[PDB]
Amino acid sequence: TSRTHTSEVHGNAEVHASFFDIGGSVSAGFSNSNSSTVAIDHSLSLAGE
Amino acid sequence: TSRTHTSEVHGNAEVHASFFDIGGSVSAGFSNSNSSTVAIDHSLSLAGE
Repeated sequence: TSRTHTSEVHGNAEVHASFFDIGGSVSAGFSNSNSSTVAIDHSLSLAGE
Repeated sequence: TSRTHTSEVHGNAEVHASFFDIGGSVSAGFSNSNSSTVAIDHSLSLAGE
């Protein structure tokens, strides 16, 4: 059984460069993520000797 | 055969600038998931002592 909790710190940038539209910025923030996982697995083996 | 659920509200913060008028944009997103993984495996080993 597995459960994942991750927060990713998201950062971008906003730069426009054209003939009549320019402007600069920088962004910052953090996200959230909560997971949950069950796992079922079996086996077999036959070993002669 | 495992099944992964991940429930997130990923919130990003973005501020955008222009030539005269500057605004911003934040947004978070709720969601669901059934990202399941199935597997099939075969093996073979020979030892000698």
